[PDB]
Amino acid sequence: MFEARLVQGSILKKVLEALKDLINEACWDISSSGVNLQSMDSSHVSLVQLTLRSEGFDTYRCDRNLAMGVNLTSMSKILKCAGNEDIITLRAEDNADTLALVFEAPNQEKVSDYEMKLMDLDVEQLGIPEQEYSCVVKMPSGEFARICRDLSHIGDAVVISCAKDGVKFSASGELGNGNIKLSQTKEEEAVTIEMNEPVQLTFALRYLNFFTKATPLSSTVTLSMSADVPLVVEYKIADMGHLKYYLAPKIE
Amino acid sequence: MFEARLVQGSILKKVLEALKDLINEACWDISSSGVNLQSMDSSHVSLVQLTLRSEGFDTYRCDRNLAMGVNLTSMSKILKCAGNEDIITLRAEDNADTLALVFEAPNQEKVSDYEMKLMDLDVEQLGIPEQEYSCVVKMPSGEFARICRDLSHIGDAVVISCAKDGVKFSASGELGNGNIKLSQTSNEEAVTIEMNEPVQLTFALRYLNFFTKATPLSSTVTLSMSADVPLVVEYKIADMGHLKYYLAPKIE
Amino acid sequence: MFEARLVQGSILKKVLEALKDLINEACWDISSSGVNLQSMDSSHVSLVQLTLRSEGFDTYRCDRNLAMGVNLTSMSKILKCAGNEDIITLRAEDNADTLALVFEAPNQEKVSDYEMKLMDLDVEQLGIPEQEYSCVVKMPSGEFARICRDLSHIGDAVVISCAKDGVKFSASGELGNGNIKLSQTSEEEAVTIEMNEPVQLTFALRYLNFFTKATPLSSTVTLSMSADVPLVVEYKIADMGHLKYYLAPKI
Repeated sequence: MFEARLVQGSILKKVLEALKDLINEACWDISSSGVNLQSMDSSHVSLVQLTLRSEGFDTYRCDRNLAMGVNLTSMSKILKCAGNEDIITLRAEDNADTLALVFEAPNQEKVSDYEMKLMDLDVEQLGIPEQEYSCVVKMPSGEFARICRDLSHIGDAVVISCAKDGVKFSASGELGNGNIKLSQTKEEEAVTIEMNEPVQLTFALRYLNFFTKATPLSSTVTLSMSADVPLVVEYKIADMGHLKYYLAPKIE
Repeated sequence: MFEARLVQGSILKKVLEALKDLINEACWDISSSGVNLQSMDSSHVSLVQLTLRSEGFDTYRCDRNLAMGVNLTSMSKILKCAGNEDIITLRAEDNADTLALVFEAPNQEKVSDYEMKLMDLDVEQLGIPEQEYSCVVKMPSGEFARICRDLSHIGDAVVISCAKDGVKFSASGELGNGNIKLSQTSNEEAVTIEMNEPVQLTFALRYLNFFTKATPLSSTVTLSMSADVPLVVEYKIADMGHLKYYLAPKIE
Repeated sequence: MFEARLVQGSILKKVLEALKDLINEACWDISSSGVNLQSMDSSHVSLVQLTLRSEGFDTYRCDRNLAMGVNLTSMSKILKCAGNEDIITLRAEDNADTLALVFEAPNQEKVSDYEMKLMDLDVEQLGIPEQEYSCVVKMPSGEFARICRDLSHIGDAVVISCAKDGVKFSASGELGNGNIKLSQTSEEEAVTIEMNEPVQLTFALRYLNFFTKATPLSSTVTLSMSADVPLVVEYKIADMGHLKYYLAPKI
């Protein structure tokens, strides 16, 4: 028997917008520690990894560990029925085939109350080795979104060169080519770099533009890179957990 | 001869948005009492009933009773050419085959001036057998819109249960099911109920979502229900008249 | 070796929105006087004429006269990557097949830097002479846009009657017909007329609605007309140049 109550419902809405189009089906690993999700996209290229620790919920109770299989598109449709200021409460009986959801308003005259059909999923757990990275760029989520969205019009791949001065996003294609140079810095939204070794890597823009759907979760985004290992795009669900997107660099 | 002058042109624009897609053709009953319209939708399920009393117009003159047949899509297109703050004046001669429209600006340096071709129409006026109703829910137009719009994603029909405490909108379907519980209030935008007998009725959501296009006419909406009789969704065109939608409940 | 630097980048963004759909390909005539463009639309009905004088650029250098052929849709896509407050610098190194563009942000955190492939085009640019016109209507760009956009729902053509009192836009079609009467005024957004002779002319609304994509360049628009000659819709790129659209009246 499971019962997590989250006051910032917006978090839960924003998460499923960032995921519904990248992954159709996924397995929610519920624990006393918190709510986890780990999955690869439809086409087995990018890896998603959600962590919502139990400290971050206003109430939390989890007697048995659940492994709820969910259609993320279906779950997104239900969370559309929640206002952004609503207090969302997840609940699941022990002997269960469904997840309940209860949206309370700010006024609390209104009380929405949904029940979602679950499903069977035999997806396999994956290894996320704890790797230290050469370059670690911290920048604003919106600027990373803007950049990835813009270079899409130029080309199908972005080349992220990274030095000590700043970071450089490049792209080539039919109509021409482009270079977006961002230097280090400042207050709130600032570009900062922890750089062991210089890195240059190529990534499909198609997939980065899926990751940037998480942009509403965080003012900042962190990109972590080393050669011959997957890029980690991390959006911090502040004071609560994270949403990490992993992506394999191209070989060319 | 006919000449109604309405200062709040917006009213007339908002009306035809609420109707153009639900009914293609309709007969405008002009009278000394005011402008009326009564019609069933394309597919003979829902009944629409507009009343704009002559007290509510800033000028009003109607010598003979007219029965002007109108393509509501055509009339909508002309009212798009009116600004929201424009002063709209309807005018028609004796042996009429056309409706005039006159848009005066609030800057007063522009004067649009349209003429709309009318048409022949056969209208069998159903006796709307004015009833007293079991439940009469008054709530905010926007919340009714939100609710109907949301539950569409869950299912094809809404079940409006109504008690003394509040009102409960339910829906079932493929992905799961949902319940939106709205309670009454003490003390602008408030849920209030006049409840003779408890009522539970099912309605197609498809049609309620058509009715909610009238939402711009009024901050509040009133739902009136009794068993085995049609639901009345009433949007008040304040200090002027109303726009009522009738709908047949489903049969269990 | 061309190098124009424009502080109001927005100008350059707004221009290419007003052009990309009307003309696919066009030839940019660069000169010491400034940047010019002259072209007819895809379907050889309307004539476009851009002038950006070199006084209006914050830096300007042009050693040789260039004739850069450009895919305006491609160039539009690059200018989307510029913010509205960005400082846009055009540059071309004459032993060249490409024009570079560099957008710096006002704060200068960021410096985007693009390079666009050019193309070969048959510079078949036959000019039209500086006519004096019967009616010259000056009105707000937004109202002209509104009017053209609205009457489209009524009909496929607008009849611009013009008198001393004001100006009258008419249209007929299936559902009915309409008349928008705008009178003159006695100072920001005002309708004013220089009227030698009275004029009535018909124009395809389809094309005027393409012209009104220039509306973001200017608070006002000027319509110039005489019988049996093309209508000039002029959007002033203030303190800098203009963007003129020419259109043949119906018969």
